[PDB]
Amino acid sequence: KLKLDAYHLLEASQSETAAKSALSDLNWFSDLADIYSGQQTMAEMDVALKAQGEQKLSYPIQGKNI
Amino acid sequence: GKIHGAVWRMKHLFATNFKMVGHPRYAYALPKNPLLQ
Repeated sequence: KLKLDAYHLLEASQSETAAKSALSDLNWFSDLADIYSGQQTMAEMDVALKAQGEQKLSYPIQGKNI
Repeated sequence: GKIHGAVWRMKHLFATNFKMVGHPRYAYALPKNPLLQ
C-alpha cells in the first residue's frame, strides 16, 4: 500500500494531466449553491414580512381630499 | 551462482526505483491512480 501510494504520487508528478489535488471527485458545490440561494431568498422574504405592515395609506383624490 | 548473480543485480536495479512496485507486464492488475484524470 505504501509503495503504491509512493508510485501514484511519483507518476502524478511525471504526468501532465495530473489532478491539482488529491481530493477526488468533488460533488458538494451544488448543495452549497442551493443553500446559498435559499438563505438569500429566505432573508429577502423575511424582510418584506416586516417592511409591509401597511397600517393605512393616504391617497389624494380629486374632489374629496383636495 | 547464476541465480546469485541474477538476484544481486535485481537488488540494485529494482529496490530503489520507486517505479517498480511489481513487474510492468502485470500493471493491468494494479489499482488505479485517483490523482490521474
